[PDB]
Amino acid sequence: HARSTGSYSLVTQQPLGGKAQFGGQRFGEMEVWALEAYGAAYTLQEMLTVKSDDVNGRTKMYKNIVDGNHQMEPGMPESFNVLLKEIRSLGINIELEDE
Amino acid sequence: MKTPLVTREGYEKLKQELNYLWREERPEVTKKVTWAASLGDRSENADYQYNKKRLREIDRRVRYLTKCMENLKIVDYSPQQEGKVFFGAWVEIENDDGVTHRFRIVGYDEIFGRKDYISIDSPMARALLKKEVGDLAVVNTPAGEASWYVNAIEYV
Amino acid sequence: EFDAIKIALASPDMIRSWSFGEVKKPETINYRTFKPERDGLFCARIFGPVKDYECLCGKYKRLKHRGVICEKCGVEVTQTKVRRERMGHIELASPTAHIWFLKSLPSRIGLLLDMPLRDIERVLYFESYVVIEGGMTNLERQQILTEEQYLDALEEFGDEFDAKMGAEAIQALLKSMDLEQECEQLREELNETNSETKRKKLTKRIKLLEAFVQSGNKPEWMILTVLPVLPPDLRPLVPLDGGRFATSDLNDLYRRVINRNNRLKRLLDLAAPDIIVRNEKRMLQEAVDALLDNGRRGRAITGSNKRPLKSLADMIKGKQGRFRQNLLGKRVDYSGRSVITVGPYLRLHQCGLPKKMALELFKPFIYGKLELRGLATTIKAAKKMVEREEAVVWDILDEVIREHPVLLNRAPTLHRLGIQAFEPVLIEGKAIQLHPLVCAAYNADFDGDQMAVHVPLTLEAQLEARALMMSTNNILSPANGEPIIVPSQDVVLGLYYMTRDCVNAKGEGMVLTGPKEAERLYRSGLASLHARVKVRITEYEKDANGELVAKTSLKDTTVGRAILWMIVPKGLPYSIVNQALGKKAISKMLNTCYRILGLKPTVIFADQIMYTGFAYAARSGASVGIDDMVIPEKKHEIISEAEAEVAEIQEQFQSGLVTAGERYNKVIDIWAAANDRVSKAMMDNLQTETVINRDGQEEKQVSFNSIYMMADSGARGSAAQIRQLAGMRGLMAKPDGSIIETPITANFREGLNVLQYFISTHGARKGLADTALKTANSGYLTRRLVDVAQDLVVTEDDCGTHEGIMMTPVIEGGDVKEPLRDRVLGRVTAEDVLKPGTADILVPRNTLLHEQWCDLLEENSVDAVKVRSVVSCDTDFGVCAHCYGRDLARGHIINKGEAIGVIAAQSIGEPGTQLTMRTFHIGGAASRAAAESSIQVKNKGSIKLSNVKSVVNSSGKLVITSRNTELKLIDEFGRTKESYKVPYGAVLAKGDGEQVAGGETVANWDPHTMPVITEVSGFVRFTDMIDGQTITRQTDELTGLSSLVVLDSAERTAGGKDLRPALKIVDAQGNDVLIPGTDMPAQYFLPGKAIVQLEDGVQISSGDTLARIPQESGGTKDITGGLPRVADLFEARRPKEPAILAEISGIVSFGKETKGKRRLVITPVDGSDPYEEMIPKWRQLNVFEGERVERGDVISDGPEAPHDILRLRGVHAVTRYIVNEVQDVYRLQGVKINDKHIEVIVRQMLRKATIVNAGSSDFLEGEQVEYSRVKIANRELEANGKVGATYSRDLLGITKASLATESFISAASFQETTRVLTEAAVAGKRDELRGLKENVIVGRLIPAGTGYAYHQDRMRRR
Amino acid sequence: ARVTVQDAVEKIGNRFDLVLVAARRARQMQVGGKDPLVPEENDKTTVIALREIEEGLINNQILDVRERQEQQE
DNA sequence: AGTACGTCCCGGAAGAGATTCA
DNA sequence: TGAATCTCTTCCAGCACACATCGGGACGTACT
RNA sequence: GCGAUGUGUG
Ligand SMILES: [Mg+2]
Ligand SMILES: [Zn+2]
Ligand SMILES: [Zn+2]
Repeated sequence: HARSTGSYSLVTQQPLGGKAQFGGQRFGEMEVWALEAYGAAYTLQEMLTVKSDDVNGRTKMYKNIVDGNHQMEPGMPESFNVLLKEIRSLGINIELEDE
Repeated sequence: MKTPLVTREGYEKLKQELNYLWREERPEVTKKVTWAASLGDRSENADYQYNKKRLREIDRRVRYLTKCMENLKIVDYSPQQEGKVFFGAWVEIENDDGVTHRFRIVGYDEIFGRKDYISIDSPMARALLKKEVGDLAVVNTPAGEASWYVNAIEYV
Repeated sequence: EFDAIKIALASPDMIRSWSFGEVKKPETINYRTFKPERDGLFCARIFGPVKDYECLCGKYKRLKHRGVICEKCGVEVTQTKVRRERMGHIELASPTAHIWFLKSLPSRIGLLLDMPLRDIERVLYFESYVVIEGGMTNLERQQILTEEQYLDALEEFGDEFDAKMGAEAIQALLKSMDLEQECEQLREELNETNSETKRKKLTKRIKLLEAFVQSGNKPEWMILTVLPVLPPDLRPLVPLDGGRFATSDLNDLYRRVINRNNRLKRLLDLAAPDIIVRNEKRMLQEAVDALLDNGRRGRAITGSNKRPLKSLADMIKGKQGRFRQNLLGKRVDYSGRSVITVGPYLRLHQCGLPKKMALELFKPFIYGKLELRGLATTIKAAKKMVEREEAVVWDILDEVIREHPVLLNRAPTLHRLGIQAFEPVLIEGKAIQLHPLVCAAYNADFDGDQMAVHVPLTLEAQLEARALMMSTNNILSPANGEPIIVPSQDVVLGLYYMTRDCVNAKGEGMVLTGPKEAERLYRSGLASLHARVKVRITEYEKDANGELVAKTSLKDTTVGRAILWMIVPKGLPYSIVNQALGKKAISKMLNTCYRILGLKPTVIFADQIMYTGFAYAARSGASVGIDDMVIPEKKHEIISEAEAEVAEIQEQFQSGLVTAGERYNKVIDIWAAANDRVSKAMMDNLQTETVINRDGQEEKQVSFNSIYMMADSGARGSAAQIRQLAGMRGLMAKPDGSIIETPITANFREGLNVLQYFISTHGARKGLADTALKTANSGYLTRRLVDVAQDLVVTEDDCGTHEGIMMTPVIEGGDVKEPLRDRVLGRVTAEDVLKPGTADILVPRNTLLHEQWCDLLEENSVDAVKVRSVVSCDTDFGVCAHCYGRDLARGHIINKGEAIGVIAAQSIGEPGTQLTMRTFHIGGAASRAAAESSIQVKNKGSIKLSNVKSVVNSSGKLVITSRNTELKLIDEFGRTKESYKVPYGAVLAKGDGEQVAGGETVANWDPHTMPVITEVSGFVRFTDMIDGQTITRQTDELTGLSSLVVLDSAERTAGGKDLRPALKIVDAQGNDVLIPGTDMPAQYFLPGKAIVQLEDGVQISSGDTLARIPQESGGTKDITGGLPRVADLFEARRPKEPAILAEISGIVSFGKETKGKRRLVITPVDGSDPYEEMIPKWRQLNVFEGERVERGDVISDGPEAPHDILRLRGVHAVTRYIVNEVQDVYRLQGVKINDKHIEVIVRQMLRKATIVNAGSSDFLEGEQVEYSRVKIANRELEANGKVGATYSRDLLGITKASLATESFISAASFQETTRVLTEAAVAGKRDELRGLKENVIVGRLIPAGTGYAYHQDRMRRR
Repeated sequence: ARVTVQDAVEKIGNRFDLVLVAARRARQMQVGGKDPLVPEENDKTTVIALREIEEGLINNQILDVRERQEQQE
């Protein structure tokens, strides 16, 4: 079973799990470890940012593909954004900063 | 259920086996299992199984003999106090039927066909403990009781 | 876009600034329509729309009208994203304790307030009262009281009194507390007081406070006043298929909270009575508590039927919180998975891929090339095109695939290999074809394993794969130097059969010019495959400086062997394959091939190996038949003889000659001997039975019985397995770890009788079950290790230092265990190694050590080498290159940034599975007992004696009277290799200056007795002995003798209990024997509880042992073994009964022998000696009063405490200890693991430190902070005139060094959440990224590799 | 047409600068026109670039040189 | 008649007792 | 008096699948 | 279009 681009979960804008649900695989924590072990970086950055989290960037990616412009623009992981709002729901403030 | 009495030669032999194993056979099997596990890495691989099993056995025995070397108490006494047959004695005993039987008495961790293969914690021994050239020794085997006559006491 | 993430507490006003309104109605939705209820959890006019750019009232369905809010329903209009970004709040009509701050152990609130958590609770849940500035009363401020107490107080003080109960109370408390008088008073208390636990508690408190003040926070903020609410989307009401909704727990929780708050509101305005309002507030606090962390306070509240509903805490922490569930890993588009197969026709730089599967994968790329060639205007049309699956599609698909690597993964992604890459070739069927070699790298048989595929979408990543993930570029595991392209069972069986002489076969001993024509013969069949033969061959040796000289000659070899030779690349020497090509053989074969001709030829050679292998293997047809396992004729005979022996021993037992114990033992030993005899018999009759004529008469030779072939090959199985097929299968062990007294008579060829098989059953099930629990614990270990190193990358090129550790090869006296070569290889010089010829530069000081320099060392036989190690590089926030040494898999030096951390982690991890579960660790105990009995010198050398005051025995040997003797081993140069202790009066088998070889014994003694050795010769009297009173006569049955036991004070008779018996050697008639040189006779006063054998009137020689002292001993290290032992090492668990060592160096002395831990005083040669130490007298000792010992030297005996090791000996010492212990384990199981990895682990194992003196610093003294920070600080500070600081590195177990790391989000994402997040939140611990896990979370690049280039450029820019 | 990267590393020690260099060159030869410097083989930009590299005539130096030059132009 | 709609809900390890050599 | 040595009790126990079921009841009514 | 528990696969 395979998946290119299908549904997306609702809480976290992430792909779904399983075949019956027309979802994709799971790149696992240990695999993150692995790619880290290889100097391969762009791989993992792409494979955490585009392939999963940003809706915005995901669309950008798909379009740029259809025009062959093998490229990406990271933006930010919407899931992490969710983490932020969640902890913020807890009695804790957390913010980003300037640069 | 145990007695730490040891004969000098047996203690020597214990050290001997200890070195033989932890210095020669362990490293051999070590190299062996290494080459066998040069990314073979299979639980089903009964080569690896048996090799590690030899490892387990040799380890059990080395720990046993280690604790022994620790606890065991040597008494390598001369032939000086004689007559009594307390320990470390070449002894012959005879039966009504004339069952000659000769042996020296040594420590539990020396029971082999090598030199002398009669325990000290054995019931026979317990009877033989303190007797003389002409006593009537008796024991009670799980088959019942029996008796013998002393016929010889010798030392070294 | 941004940088370092900041974290802090929550000010109520900050919350208000967050929200966009306040819910008021607990109702969820309409569920009559589906419109959300007004001003509720989902309310638009608080939160926002449902569908993009659509009002609720239905006013403006038009982008043109954006921005403006409604007036009918009054709602803003935007993208629905806002429906996620916004957040909501609640004005709780009563304050509320934040349960995190309330219950973490320690309670931040508590410590801030100095109050038992139990009573603070009793406050919160309203069963008590607490004072608030009572005034001129008989009461204390912090004081608390009960109902009747409170009432009597009220009547004792009507108005001027002041106390309350509950939230408001705690709030007023904190607001009242000033945070500067606290600093003053408590620093004063630490200055004044002395008690240790007081010091520790107070210092935790002062840390809390000073940090809190350093932040801009306000404690009362710890109490919630306006509890925010999660945005609605993230708690979505899932519309199930039906008229219901499987509500998320968050919804129900908020609902409860809202009902509670609303009842409370409605009460207060109606002045309802106090009992009611109390119950109200209590339910409220508990509800908020549930909201934050259900299940932490008493009985959790449940949800659907009986299972505790999920909470916000749950949504963060735990295996399935956001961190471990969606950030350190997650699901991913553009992927797939299937089952795998073989397809051996694939140059290993490629792999299979299922056609359907691909076509579905690359659909984007397909659409792309489609409208490039212009076969569909719109994307939709192309979607239809693909679905129809027309012809042109497939061609285009091939086109896009042609050079686009993909990634493969297996499930148990243990180590770096765990993901690799290939170039697909499109195949029919529906499975993944996969090159055979790469299996073992994947630890992946074909038992049905599933593998997954990913596809890099971007160009850079295509390069990534093709550069660092294409199996070509991985012939060596970064773990250790072995190759990883080792062929395996089939192919190797092939080669084996392909090169092995018989004695006589078709084409015997003819002659052949060209291996070509050899293969010609074979295909013709006009000549046997394997046959002795002379042939011409040609070989190429490249001795010239990069140039290949061709020579050629005749060889006595075998036909098929040549036929193989036609595939060897142009390089290697011919003799490589003259032999039989076992597994080990072909291993070395491929490996040398690599190391001598580079890479491309190596890989092409490997694939040619596989091809030709499978080919001739099949062509041979090594089957297996039953007749192919010969039962040894003598087996029946031998086992019958064994039976008779068993009967003999049984007769001995029944005749009472032995007890059941030794009965058991005798039987087992004799069966074992028999087993071995049988094994010898079978192995013989297999390996040799083939005996045939030659054109002469007969001859024996190596066999062709396929099973022995499959073994001696080394394909699978060995002597062991073929044993358990032919001979008995030995003995089996019951769960007791015992071993049954009746072995397996028969084997697998014959049939097992039931009871046997039943036994062997549990025999095997033991381990088959073990493997599960084993896997689990191993994985936990792996994870822990990764999150101690996820933030270490080699960054700068050269620290440029002159430190490091030493290396000596371990030896058992005779042969070496670890060849110094194989321990140093790949690492880099620290100093310059001098020639054995003294004062001569043998090797440069700051240079690599590769194989040729290793060989030079070997030639010169160097004892030890000082060498750099990651343990102590001077790098900041990283590790310098040269300190790390050869990255394995790449002979050259490490590249600038290949993050060693994770690779080291994995490399330690992977063998986890391959350990054993639970036994007793042995390593140090082996040599332990050895050195107890007699000294064992290591190597050849002369003899040197320190503090040698001795005496020659009657035998001429020597025994020592000085209690301070040191044995020095002299080399062939003049220094010393070994400086051994010397037990008192040991039987010296040697003498000073005697030149002795290596590995010999030089002394001897009772390992467990303090001797009473003589000093002179002459007769013996009972001089000073008190007959009967002090001494006792002890007749021992088993020894049939009595003796004189010396009774000590508490044991000897009370009459002369203080009268001390002694012994003095006398002349032939009883006079004094004055010691030669002195004026006093040689009287020796007798310590109590001793044993004396010799009696009065005995002539003795100078140097005879008189009496004996039973020296207690215990080496119960019996909690130690295997995997948990590794755990406890990296954990630094203080072992059960530690062994203590020397605080400082100098002379020692005793003190007041109070019962228990009596005393021990030490004094420097000159320095002040303010130190003493109490030591449990029941514990043994290894020192005497007059001794003068070195600091950090052994005092007690037993396990070696890492902490004190660190604080006494040195960093180098402690890292050496750890590596030796862990290496000892893995060797005891034998898994080569280069030390570098464990080294870097230790480096992280000590990344903190504490202070002794700030000097001119910016640090509180009693304070802990990372080594790196203080080092970089005081570096520049010393660059300026002002004085630096004094520090002390303090080792931490991984499960801690994790926590206290500079960063926090890592910790947050490791092993627990609440502790870390809270401590941060009070710390205001502003946090940079500077770390893998961090950036992984935020998803930007990784400072590891390519990303290391990126971050360098960025940091350079700013 | 390429199976390994060994000579590429031989020409650039980093083995990662390899990567980035290749990538920059590749984005050029896919978007920025600028036809390659070697007979192609229906191979994609990626392989094209690695091949240019092991032809010992493309690196970071040459890149930035030509970028600055064309920018002046 | 009987109800679809109302509310109502084993190991470790570290801390706070707590116990015992003073 | 106070520094050691027990002793309750919070925190974690591998990865990736596949499939399966099941998800409030209760109490009370304005009607249907 | 979520989560629980179970079963099985490696
Ligand atoms: Mg499998
Ligand atoms: Zn409206
Ligand atoms: Zn360094």
